[PDB]
Amino acid sequence: NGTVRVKNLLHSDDTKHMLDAVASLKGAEISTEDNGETIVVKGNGGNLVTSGEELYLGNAGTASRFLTTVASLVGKSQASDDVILTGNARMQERPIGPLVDALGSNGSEIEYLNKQGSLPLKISAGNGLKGGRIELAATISSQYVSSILMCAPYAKEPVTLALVGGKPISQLYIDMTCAMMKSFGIEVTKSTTEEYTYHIPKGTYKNPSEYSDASSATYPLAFAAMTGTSCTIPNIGSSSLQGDAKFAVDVLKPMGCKVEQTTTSTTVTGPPRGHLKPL
Repeated sequence: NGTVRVKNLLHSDDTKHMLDAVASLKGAEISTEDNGETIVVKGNGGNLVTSGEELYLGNAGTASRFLTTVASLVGKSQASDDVILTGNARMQERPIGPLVDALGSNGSEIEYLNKQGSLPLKISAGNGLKGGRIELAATISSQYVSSILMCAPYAKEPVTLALVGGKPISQLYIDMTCAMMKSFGIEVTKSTTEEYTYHIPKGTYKNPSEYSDASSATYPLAFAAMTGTSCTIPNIGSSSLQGDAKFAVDVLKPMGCKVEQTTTSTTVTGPPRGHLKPL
């Protein structure tokens, strides 16, 4: 719910497909401000309906996985009783069966248009998701877990998402999804007895009025150590879900650099040259 001005978006071909797909559903209104730098997203609290136009996703793998679950939330319209998700030849060969399986088990009606098991699919609209317990094999892509997590607050009953049959190998991306959900007002909790079962409350995100890559952000901060200047990265701090956000306090701080780290800002300051401390 509400209008959010999104800043510092990565503009690639894959995120553009996500933009135009999102804007394609009736209910989400996307525009650009500040000469294209800011993306303005006015959500309407999950009240999406079919536009009758298929969602072409190119070969945007992650987008196809996230939007397949979004599509399972969509309501019917005079345009169509279905949402169609398509892509290019390589998309129509990528497997998505683990996600389709889980959604089907939760009441979704999904048909593979041509290649069964490995292709962007079609979803019956007006069903929503039943909620309750949803199992996924722990061995699958974390993107399948993230995809279900983000739409789970919109199920008809609170969701328990249980990862079974082992341990996931990319837990950090599941944690990132969970942390971003919290910033948008929904807190995922974990089972006390199962490390990879997630309890997602039923509710609606509240969009902040405003909302980088920390690994590549290390190079301007590391530049500031070798002449002694000040460089600041304005969207990563201690609260950042990424793993390389600790780089200012863990390695640059014991090197003899004095750090203005807030929860969003990250500013380093170097000593004069020839005085850096060996760790």
